[PDB]
Amino acid sequence: SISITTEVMPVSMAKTSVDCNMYICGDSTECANLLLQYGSFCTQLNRALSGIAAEQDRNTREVFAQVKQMYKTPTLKYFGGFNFSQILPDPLKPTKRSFIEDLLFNKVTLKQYGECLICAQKFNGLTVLPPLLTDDMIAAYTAALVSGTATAGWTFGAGAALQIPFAMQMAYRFNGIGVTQNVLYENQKQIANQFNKAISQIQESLTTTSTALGKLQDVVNQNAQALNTLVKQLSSNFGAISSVLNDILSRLDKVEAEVQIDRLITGRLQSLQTYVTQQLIRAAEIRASANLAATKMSECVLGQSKRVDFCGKGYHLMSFPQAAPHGVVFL
Amino acid sequence: LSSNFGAISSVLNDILSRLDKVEAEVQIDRLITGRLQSLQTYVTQQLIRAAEIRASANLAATKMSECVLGQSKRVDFCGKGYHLMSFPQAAPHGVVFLHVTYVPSQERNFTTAPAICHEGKAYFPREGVFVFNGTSWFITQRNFFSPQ
Amino acid sequence: LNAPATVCGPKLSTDLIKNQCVNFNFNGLTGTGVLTPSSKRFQPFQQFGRDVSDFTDSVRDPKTSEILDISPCSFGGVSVITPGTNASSEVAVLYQDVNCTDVSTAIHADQLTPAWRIYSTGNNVFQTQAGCLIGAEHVDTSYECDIPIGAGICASYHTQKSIVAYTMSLGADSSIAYSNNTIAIPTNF
Amino acid sequence: DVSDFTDSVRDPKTSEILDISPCSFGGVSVITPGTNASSEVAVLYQDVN
Amino acid sequence: TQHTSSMRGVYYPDEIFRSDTLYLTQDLFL
Amino acid sequence: KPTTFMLKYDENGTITDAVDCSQNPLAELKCSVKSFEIDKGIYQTSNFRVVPSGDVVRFPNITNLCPFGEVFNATKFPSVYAWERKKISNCVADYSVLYNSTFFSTFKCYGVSATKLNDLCFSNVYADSFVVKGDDVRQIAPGQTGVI
Amino acid sequence: PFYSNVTGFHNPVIPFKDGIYFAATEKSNVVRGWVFGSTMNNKSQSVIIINNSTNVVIRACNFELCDNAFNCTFEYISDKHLREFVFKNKDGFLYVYKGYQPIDVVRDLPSGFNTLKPIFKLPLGINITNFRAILTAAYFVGYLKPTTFMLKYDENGTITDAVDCSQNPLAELKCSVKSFEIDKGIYQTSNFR
Ligand SMILES: *[C@@H]1O[C@H](CO)[C@@H](O)[C@H](O)[C@H]1NC(C)=O
Ligand SMILES: *[C@@H]1O[C@H](CO)[C@@H](O)[C@H](O)[C@H]1NC(C)=O
Ligand SMILES: *[C@@H]1O[C@H](CO)[C@@H](O)[C@H](O)[C@H]1NC(C)=O
Ligand SMILES: *[C@@H]1O[C@H](CO)[C@@H](O)[C@H](O)[C@H]1NC(C)=O
Ligand SMILES: *[C@@H]1O[C@H](CO)[C@@H](O)[C@H](O)[C@H]1NC(C)=O
Ligand SMILES: *[C@@H]1O[C@H](CO)[C@@H](O)[C@H](O)[C@H]1NC(C)=O
Ligand SMILES: *[C@@H]1O[C@H](CO)[C@@H](O)[C@H](O)[C@H]1NC(C)=O
Ligand SMILES: *[C@@H]1O[C@H](CO)[C@@H](O)[C@H](O)[C@H]1NC(C)=O
Ligand SMILES: *[C@@H]1O[C@H](CO)[C@@H](O)[C@H](O)[C@H]1NC(C)=O
Ligand SMILES: *[C@@H]1O[C@H](CO)[C@@H](O)[C@H](O)[C@H]1NC(C)=O
Repeated sequence: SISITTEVMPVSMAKTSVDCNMYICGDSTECANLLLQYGSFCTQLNRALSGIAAEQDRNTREVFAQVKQMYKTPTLKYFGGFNFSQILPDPLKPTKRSFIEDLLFNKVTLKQYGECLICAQKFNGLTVLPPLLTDDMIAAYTAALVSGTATAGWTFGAGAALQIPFAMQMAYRFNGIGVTQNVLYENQKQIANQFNKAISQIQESLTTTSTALGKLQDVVNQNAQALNTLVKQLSSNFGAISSVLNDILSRLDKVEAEVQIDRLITGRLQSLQTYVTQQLIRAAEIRASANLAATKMSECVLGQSKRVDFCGKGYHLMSFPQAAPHGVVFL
Repeated sequence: LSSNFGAISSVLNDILSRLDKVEAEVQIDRLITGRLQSLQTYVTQQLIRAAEIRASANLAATKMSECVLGQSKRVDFCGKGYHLMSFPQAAPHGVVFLHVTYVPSQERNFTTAPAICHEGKAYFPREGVFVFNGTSWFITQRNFFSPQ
Repeated sequence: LNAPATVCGPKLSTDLIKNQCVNFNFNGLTGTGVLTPSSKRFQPFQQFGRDVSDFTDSVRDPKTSEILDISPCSFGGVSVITPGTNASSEVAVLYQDVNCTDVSTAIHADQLTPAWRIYSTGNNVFQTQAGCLIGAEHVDTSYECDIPIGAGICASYHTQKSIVAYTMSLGADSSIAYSNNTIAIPTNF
Repeated sequence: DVSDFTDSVRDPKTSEILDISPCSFGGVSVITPGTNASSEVAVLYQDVN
Repeated sequence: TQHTSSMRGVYYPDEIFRSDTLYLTQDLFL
Repeated sequence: KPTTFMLKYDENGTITDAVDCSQNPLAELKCSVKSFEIDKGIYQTSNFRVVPSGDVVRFPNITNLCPFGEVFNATKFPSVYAWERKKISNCVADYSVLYNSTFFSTFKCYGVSATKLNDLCFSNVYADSFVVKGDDVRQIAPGQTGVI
Repeated sequence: PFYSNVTGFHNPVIPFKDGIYFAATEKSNVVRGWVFGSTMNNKSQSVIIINNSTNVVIRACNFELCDNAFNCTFEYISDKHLREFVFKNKDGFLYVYKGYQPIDVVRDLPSGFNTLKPIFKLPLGINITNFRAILTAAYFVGYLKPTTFMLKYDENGTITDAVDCSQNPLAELKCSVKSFEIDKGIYQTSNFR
């Protein structure tokens, strides 16, 4: 039997930026004077968040930019009996993503962040930065990879792409696992039927509601809980008479307000240092998954691997990439 | 070391000279707290960097075992192309691998067939493909053009 | 101030200024921001509206009983894009995640906090999704990109050379045909 | 210095220039075979003449 | 009339002797 | 004018060059990275704000002068066991005659500084009036214990 | 608290422990005002809230009560169905909250959700420990307790729904993770002593 299975991997996570003076002090000049006594804390936090944000782009690039040359999608999507129309983009459709990609993008369901979508801003000073490679530029890479695998096979991994018919690719890949060529060639129509049927099963398994993308939603949910804690800590008291700087500045004299401002500054610097530390710890967890996804893309999409259980369960024949929100899906 | 951290001075000699002892303890304790936190931050960020250097060192050890002491069949592990061997060179705080690889070139286009039938029976190739020079059929290997 | 205000001292009321970054004092509630008309509806016992972080985002005008939304004045980060000191002393500036029509007029009115004595906004002002880009000339062609700004936009120093900003190209295009009885075989290495 | 510590001082009486250096400090490490083996140890004074 | 003062009027800020540094200072300058 | 400079010191201690950080974006970059040469790339330099352009003050339509005369200068105050609360509303209260004058021995304010009382705007004011023995004035404070 | 026991009357001296939720239902207006006091005699101060057919009048004096006012301090005059009131006393202030709802049955309290808006904050500094309803056709009394609620505000400024955080383990879980829908799993809510 021919079995088609799914692996779901996270590659990147959401970039973010924090204005240190706007989060801690806001528009106050008196608060900005007292923040200078604590040293160069804001430059370090901005530098760390900038480093994580610049790391995410490298995480995406090392996975998806595996092709030097871009191949146009072939106008015929029926190669030797195998139906490739559900993993290649449609020739007549406004969107450039394929069918399974369109299912996956609606599978993961992605306020008060302050990002430009109309540029809007919030009082707390937090912002979410946009990625360098958009969704169309990632779908172009995966379309090039799927077109190259169908047309040239394994050859474009190690040099210039060499054309070969798809039935001969399958005969070579059958030779890879120890079975002879005459097993494929005598039974070609049955194997084509099983391939098409397994693709159709994958489609309905995605169409039915599922938790199969529970690894990519958890990347969404962990960022959201990280920021809501940071925002809610603006309402804490930290020992002062009130948790709002404007009322402390408005109802009290300067010498009496120095102490109450110091309490808030001391609390908010800790609430921001904790967030930056935890983001540094979490980015190292994202990086391991991105490196493993790059290894899978090299060794299983552009080749055939002999390592046991590295790519599915069974004896590996082929593999296809698909783009999902913040990650990749291998078939 | 230059920051006040809300005390009156960075240097402790001026703090000890200018005030009485009981007030001096209160003024020194804030500098002590600030410098403790400035040192704990450094230790934590160094731990997070040491994790990354350990990951790179483990990958370098794997590449030394598989690329240098043997021939590797994994695609793009030991460079682009087909791996033949590799050579290590030392560097300050690192290593440099010179991978030597085989790159095919100067492709030609041929007509190909799955099998040929001689007398009521089908013949499949043991290794390689069938090609057509234009005059007669031949059998070749896939990576080099040597007709047989 | 749980009820409408009744007892307070001598201060002279002024006309309200809308869609402009001002310091405001509403019934002893002081802030800095811009004020816009609001679609929110207040029940009569409420006088102001509050966010999650205990910020006040709406206020009721004591005289005319008109509900006003408060928004912060523009802020963000400033990045500088350079080809290199050896190449040229020309630079471009990115103002992160703000409207270009705000910064472009705030520079002209001399109301921006990084104050540069010798600085010209110039003819080239471009609106990106990353922010407002000043000093870079947009070009229609696409290249592989050197300095990544974002959302598919990159800048580089290209030809009298100048800084140009363009959309990056993913790779050099190539087409190989699919024929069901045709193979390609290398002849050298 | 580059770290804004005092490294050189001019003598007020003679107008002679002289360098201040910190007198030696560092770590002390103890090298032992094990209590069950022997009670002799060696001492390493780190980064000092 | 009016002229321009290009890269003129810098002085020694304090009593300190420093060598081989890039030192940032804030003081009254031209 | 007060500006920020960065000064270059050679081996003999003489100033040879300097940059002014407020002149250009490039000079601000050179001051931020502390060098006279810059590589190619994009460097995050600073943060920007937009300064305000106006002022807005909005207080309600209140015109009556506030009766602080009747509360303080009155013929009869009740005894401490039965005190009286009087409500003050719809008035403009100057508040300066309380702390400018030398009439009051103790003027102790909790939660509000007296100097800022003239700016804030309130809903209602309640005045509680009574007469106590001279040492019982100290017990009029939050969280304090006594017979009174 | 949610699903608490309320006592129904179809004129006893009901105690006033921390506050009361008083719900009166009537086809024709029968329940007119209340009296609040400590000892309900001439010995201590007492306040009466009552409306005659034109006015609502509140007076706090030493009254003679049985079913001559002296030393008066506070006076105020201002110018089916289900009427809901909340009375609570703290820091010498009496807070009154009022809401109205149209129903059909008189015998029983109907189930539903209804929010109450502020009306009066009276500055009268007396202990209130008892009260008696004043009559000229049923009223129900329940007692308030210190609890934590979660309130949902819609896109307007109205409280559509709420959860009591001490009714059930599930309600405590909802208050702990800040939602009304809970996925499958095991969640650590609190600690026990
Ligand atoms: C390939 O699959 C598509 C989608 O299921 C289908 O519409 C099309 O008819 C198939 N092509 C064939 C059967 O040749
Ligand atoms: C910039 O401001 C103008 C005028 O208010 C507005 O029409 C436009 O949509 C704004 N653009 C962005 C990106 O905010
Ligand atoms: C195969 O033949 C076609 C048609 O003559 C030609 O265009 C193509 O270049 C050939 N393939 C290669 C790899 O040269
Ligand atoms: C193909 O190779 C055979 C054997 O060398 C030769 O006889 C024949 O002429 C070749 N074809 C062409 C077109 O040269
Ligand atoms: C307050 O006075 C101004 C000035 O005439 C008037 O326009 C406004 O309607 C008044 N508002 C109220 C509530 O009386
Ligand atoms: C392969 O290339 C080398 C050097 O470019 C050349 O000497 C040799 O003749 C080539 N082989 C063929 C078959 O053309
Ligand atoms: C420092 O002074 C010595 C002594 O004259 C001179 O030789 C040297 O060139 C000076 N240093 C520089 C950088 O000019
Ligand atoms: C009704 O609830 C109260 C709450 O304290 C309780 O005391 C009483 O026993 C309950 N009555 C019945 C019949 O369960
Ligand atoms: C209601 O009572 C008030 C208070 O005594 C009185 O002034 C008013 O006339 C009364 N209205 C009636 C009896 O209709
Ligand atoms: C808010 O009020 C408007 C005005 O009647 C109403 O149309 C809308 O439905 C309300 N919002 C909700 C969530 O019911």
